Amino acid sequence: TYKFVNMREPSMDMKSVTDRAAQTLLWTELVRGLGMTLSYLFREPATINYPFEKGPLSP
Amino acid sequence: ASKVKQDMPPPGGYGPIDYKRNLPRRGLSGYSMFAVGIGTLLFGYWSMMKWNRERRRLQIEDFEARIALMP
Repeated sequence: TYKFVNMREPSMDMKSVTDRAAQTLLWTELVRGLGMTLSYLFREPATINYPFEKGPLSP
Repeated sequence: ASKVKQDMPPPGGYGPIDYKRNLPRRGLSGYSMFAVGIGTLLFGYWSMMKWNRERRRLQIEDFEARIALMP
């Protein structure tokens, strides 16, 4: 049982062509990555205050 | 007579776990983006046209002041 990861064909209609041209010229996916980093900026960090706080351990 | 206690899944089972890729669209169309860009360009062109014509008139006035003072 297997699946393909890179076997998809782009749509060749005028709307899809114009959308791809807008992506190429206006950098939509780059803004998407910027949005991901901006979203992370507003989260609470995972850092603890060593040595005043310690990492969890087990018996 | 203690029964066996061991780390086991809860009766029934665990809740479903998502694993498939989740990448939404989250965007406009190309036509809309191009239309907004060209509209902004046209508005800017109009504003700068008026401002530069006014600036030309102001420069003419300054040059006339210089001409009146030259003799």
